[PDB]
Amino acid sequence: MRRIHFVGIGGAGMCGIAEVLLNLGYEVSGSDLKASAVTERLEKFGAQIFIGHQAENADGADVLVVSSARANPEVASALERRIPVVPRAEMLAELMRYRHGIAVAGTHGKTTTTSLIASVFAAGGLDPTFVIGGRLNAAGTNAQLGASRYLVAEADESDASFLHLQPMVAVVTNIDADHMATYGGDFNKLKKTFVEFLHNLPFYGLAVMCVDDPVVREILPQIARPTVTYGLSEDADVRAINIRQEGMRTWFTVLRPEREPLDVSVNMPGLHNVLNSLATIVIATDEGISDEAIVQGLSGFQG
Amino acid sequence: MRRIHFVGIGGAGMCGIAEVLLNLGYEVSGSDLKASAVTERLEKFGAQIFIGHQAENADGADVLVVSSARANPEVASALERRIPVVPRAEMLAELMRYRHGIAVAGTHGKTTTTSLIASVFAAGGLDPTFVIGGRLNAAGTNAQLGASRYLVAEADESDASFLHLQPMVAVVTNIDADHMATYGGDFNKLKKTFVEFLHNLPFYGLAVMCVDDPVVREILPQIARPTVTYGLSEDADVRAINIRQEGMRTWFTVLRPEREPLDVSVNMPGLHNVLNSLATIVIATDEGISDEAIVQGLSGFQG
Amino acid sequence: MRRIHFVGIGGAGMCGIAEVLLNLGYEVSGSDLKASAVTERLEKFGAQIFIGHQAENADGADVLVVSSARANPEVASALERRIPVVPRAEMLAELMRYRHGIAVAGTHGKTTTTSLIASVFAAGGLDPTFVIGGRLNAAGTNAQLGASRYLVAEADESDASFLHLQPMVAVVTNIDADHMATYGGDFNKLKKTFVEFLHNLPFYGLAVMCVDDPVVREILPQIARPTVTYGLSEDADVRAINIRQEGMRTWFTVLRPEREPLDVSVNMPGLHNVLNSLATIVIATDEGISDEAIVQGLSGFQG
Amino acid sequence: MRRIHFVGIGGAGMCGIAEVLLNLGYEVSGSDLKASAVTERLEKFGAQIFIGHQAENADGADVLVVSSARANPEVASALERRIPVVPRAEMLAELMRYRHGIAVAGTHGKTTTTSLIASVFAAGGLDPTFVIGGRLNAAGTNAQLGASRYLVAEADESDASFLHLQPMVAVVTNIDADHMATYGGDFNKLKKTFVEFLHNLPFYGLAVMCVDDPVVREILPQIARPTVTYGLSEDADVRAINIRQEGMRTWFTVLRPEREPLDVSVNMPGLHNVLNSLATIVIATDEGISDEAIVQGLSGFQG
Ligand SMILES: Cn1nc(Nc2nc(N[C@@H](COC(=O)NCCN)c3ccccc3)nc3[nH]ncc23)cc1C(C)(C)C
Ligand SMILES: Cn1nc(Nc2nc(N[C@@H](COC(=O)NCCN)c3ccccc3)nc3[nH]ncc23)cc1C(C)(C)C
Ligand SMILES: Cn1nc(Nc2nc(N[C@@H](COC(=O)NCCN)c3ccccc3)nc3[nH]ncc23)cc1C(C)(C)C
Ligand SMILES: Cn1nc(Nc2nc(N[C@@H](COC(=O)NCCN)c3ccccc3)nc3[nH]ncc23)cc1C(C)(C)C
Repeated sequence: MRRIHFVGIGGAGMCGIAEVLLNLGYEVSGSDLKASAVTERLEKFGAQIFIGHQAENADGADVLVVSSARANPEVASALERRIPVVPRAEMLAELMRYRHGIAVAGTHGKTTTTSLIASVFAAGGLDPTFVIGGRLNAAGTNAQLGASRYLVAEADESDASFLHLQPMVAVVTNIDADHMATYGGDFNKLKKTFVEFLHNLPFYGLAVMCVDDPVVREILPQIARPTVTYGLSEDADVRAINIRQEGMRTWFTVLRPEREPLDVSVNMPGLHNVLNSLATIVIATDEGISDEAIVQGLSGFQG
Repeated sequence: MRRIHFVGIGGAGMCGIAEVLLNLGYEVSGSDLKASAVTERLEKFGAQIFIGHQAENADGADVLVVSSARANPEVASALERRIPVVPRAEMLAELMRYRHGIAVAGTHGKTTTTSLIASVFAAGGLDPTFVIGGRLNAAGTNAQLGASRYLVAEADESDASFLHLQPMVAVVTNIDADHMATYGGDFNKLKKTFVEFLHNLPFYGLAVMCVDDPVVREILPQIARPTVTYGLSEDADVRAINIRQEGMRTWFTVLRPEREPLDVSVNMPGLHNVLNSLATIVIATDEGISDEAIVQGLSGFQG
Repeated sequence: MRRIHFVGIGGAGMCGIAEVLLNLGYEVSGSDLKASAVTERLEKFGAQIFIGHQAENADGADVLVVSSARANPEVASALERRIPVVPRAEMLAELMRYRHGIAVAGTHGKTTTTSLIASVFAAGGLDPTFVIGGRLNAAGTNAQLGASRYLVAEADESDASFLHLQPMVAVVTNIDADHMATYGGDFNKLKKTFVEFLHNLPFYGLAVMCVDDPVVREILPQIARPTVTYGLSEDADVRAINIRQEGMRTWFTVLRPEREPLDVSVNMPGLHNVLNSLATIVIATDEGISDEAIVQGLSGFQG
Repeated sequence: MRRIHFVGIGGAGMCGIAEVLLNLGYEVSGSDLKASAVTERLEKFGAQIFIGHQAENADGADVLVVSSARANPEVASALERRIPVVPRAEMLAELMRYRHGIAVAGTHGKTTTTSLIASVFAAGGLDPTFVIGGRLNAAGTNAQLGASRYLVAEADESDASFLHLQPMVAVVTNIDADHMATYGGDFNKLKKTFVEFLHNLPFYGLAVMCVDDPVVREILPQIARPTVTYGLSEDADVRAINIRQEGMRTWFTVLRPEREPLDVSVNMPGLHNVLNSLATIVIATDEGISDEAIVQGLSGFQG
């Protein structure tokens, strides 16, 4: 397959995916009801844009991507012609197969942790593409989305594509019951899904686990993958101690195996943001990012 | 992770995996009770071999691989130091991430279809590594296992690693009830697992589906991946007609989209071996392999 | 080789090379007489910085890079231990082996053509790294130098590394006599060097030749590589017609094989800048860049 | 460029090159006066074969390869259409760009040293493709030529493509005056060409230098590339001592930096074959090949 066709390519969750696929070297086409600066930018980058929906817009497409949600003549034409029609969320999840993917999973804290990771990686000069709220970003980037080696993405356990993400590194911030309905209303089935998620890591991958959560601590011995734990717990690999405040800024000292203690600060209050920073610190440490870029990335994040 | 340690590296299912990891560039060590030509070959290829089991043999290992079978001192030492221990079957499934993987799934016909695929690819000069019965082979190869771009492997729905295979192409020969116990004794759960398996294909991947099976035909509209169907069914993409016998040899004409009809023969009787050949023909055609190599591989496979 | 050591890493021509090697994944160290924001940025990205020159700074280095120009104790230590010491210009030329290299050669017009190419590639979202005056740039980049797939570099026939560049695409704007002394004061030897330079392209490479120059036209039949010619000559593949001025802006229509005529403008006068733009248009066209990015890149270049 | 057309593809020096290009994924066509088993094998592997020479055989070709030397209508058609026509030897030299290239240079000993290297790499399971006498081989291979990661080739200083080889590792066995005519009949110009040859290595490359030759010893300080020296000289990095005979077999002890002494034997007499063996040992050691494979590769080479 070489040509991907987006139905509604100007949508806020669609244009970013099309831009990465252009960056990856694919032929990209898309239709929309109105030309916009979004479709003009995509066209400048090589996308073929159709205004209006008609069956012929899907001619030649190898796969269709359709908006979160079917009588549409492009879709109907693709089905009758046995062209696969994939939902937006699946194509988004698939982008991780082309990059060094960092999946930020857990029921709470994904958005902040993803942003903190992006901020530290940016401070180290790596310009990562990142996914928050289903939207691809690259902060102040001067390039097509997806240009960086790194893709940092929220992994939502309620998303149909959860068990199809192929990350190199995965965080589990915590395991709550918000999305029990996704798994038959059974919290134990939800827990097993996190184990299966972590087993999509390759044996050389890394699982970053918050052991302050008793549910994470419970599934920890089932993860037959390399693991680094973090939290305030005395037995966490990467720990925060001596937590203090100076204004709206929280300071703490981070302990890491075989490293000197490092003082960091973060511009947001609450232990949950200390934990989000610890997760970030584990990932940046494992990736080899300097202490200065870590301090700069955490300290400069607004919110 | 860089050093993989095999406990019982001389085993028939272990030595092949160790050889591929050596071919992939990893540090490989392994212990065994007896030195043999198998451990000498692994040592010639760069493995570090220990005879006898003692805890120190696992020093420095980043991951342990243990036989489909825990009091062992190397295992106990690895657990105490939080080194992941993965079963033989899981490391085997993981090899597909490094290669152009062809997963031959289905309840019946996996062994023959894999062998025919290997035989056709071999005839085209591609020397594939292939997995039948959990043993890695490359036929008459003059090289380390895994040297080819291609890895062709049986994908068994009863294997715990089934949903962790990451193939480029997947066959489903048929869906039977043999392994219902793996899925709570529920055939409908078993069917859903084949759908989830096919969704591990990337959007550019290929699903090769035998539509003569009513169960395969049922799940076909759920496969949101590129698909080629085969069988004797009049509506299959790739079909066999004019089936005849001349000795113990079965002849038939294969019809393929946008190709002229091609006469082939196979040295085994029964419509099930026609179907095994059709699956092979679909995969070889999609890979660009010549008619000559297809004819030669199929006719030259003994049994 | 894994550790590269720069003697005088803070210099304006050294820091850029060190940053790209960091981006490529190498261990990079460097010494300098004074810490500066340049060395602090390099340290943030993973460089090990030494202040002051002492023999031990070179310990562990696999290669040393020294500034354009031996009594230095780091150099002397490396020579005594048979570590290679490569000049800045050679390490710079070597960066092209890791990227899609575009070598802008010719006696005149290298700086402007390199800048125009970078500007058009930037407009297409490709954020190229480019080398003008021996200095690596990525204009308004949010990343380490070298992050882009593309490296656009002046290729100076007076540089000792000229015949060691390994580009994917090479321009020859013109062949003048400025640097005859490099070649024994013999213009015919200088012409032969341009032929040998173009033969460092791979057979899949591209030579972009300005046939308005009679010297380029002379060596053209000797280039056994894919070639696209440009200029005002009636027989050029890519030509400029209908040249006009409106202010300090020059307008013209570009003819390209199998394309519709395209109107462009450039914010600098003179036929030499029409030619610089034609070279840029040939490279952008062959790389697949849209007409809109070409028009925007050329029109937005100040000077 | 994607389609390469061979004029005389069945010739002994052409078919091997076409097979590697097929293995690399290119479209390959070729013409010849007679069908043979050689053209049938190429056709089985995906080559398009034309019988007879007519201009139309060159249609669609991006480059033509012609045997070791124009009235041919395919050549004339290509020249008239500005399709590059490259000689067999230049395309052969270019294959090294796709592989881990080992260039065996020096006036004497190239054929034996190449065969010994290939023999040792084969014993280590690497099935290398190698070039002796302008012919591509892979010994008893079950695969297309070029399938291995490694390409081992004689580098002849009289070959027009000498300074266009892009090896990762280069041997210089000795520098004699046989080919002074290639270099204006000036031995000093010949010496300088070997220096330029070694500078085509990248800074991470390796030069393997026989310092028993005083000419090699003379140019050694000009090689600003990683270097390992070998020979009987007391100051060589890798040395042979205790040379003895047992039958028609020559035994000696090889000393290597930071390794225990290793006894090896070879089936051919003369110090020149000790030197050919030392060169092989340097390359195999640097590539990480086990002592067992070295001993087996050297001991099993017939002659
Ligand atoms: C923006 N933001 N960022 C967060 N980040 C994390 N929050 C949690 N935990 C939550 C409590 O949630 C559980 O403990 N629920 C599972 C019980 N099995 C929490 C709340 C307060 C203090 C400490 C912990 N742990 C984490 N570890 N690493 C990262 C991380 C949390 C939030 C909001 C709740 C404000 C949305
Ligand atoms: C060695 N070998 N190779 C085989 N190959 C295939 N056998 C089947 N089918 C089985 C019947 O099994 C079902 O149909 N069961 C599922 C019902 N939902 C079958 C049996 C006889 C004739 C036709 C089909 N279909 C296929 N398609 N492509 C490949 C393939 C089969 C076997 C043995 C049974 C001898 C072990
Ligand atoms: C900034 N800038 N940019 C330039 N760009 C190019 N200038 C030339 N030619 C030079 C004349 O130089 C020769 O023709 N000398 C070789 C004779 N064998 C030229 C001068 C005036 C008008 C037209 C051509 N041709 C080219 N082709 N593509 C690009 C290109 C030139 C210059 C300066 C001279 C102002 C430094
Ligand atoms: C098959 N075969 N294999 C060979 N291998 C090597 N032969 C040489 N040397 C040649 C003498 O040649 C010079 O010394 N000429 C340069 C003077 N500046 C030589 C001859 C006899 C004993 C020792 C050295 N040195 C080497 N180093 N590594 C490899 C290597 C040589 C030969 C034949 C001559 C029989 C063709």
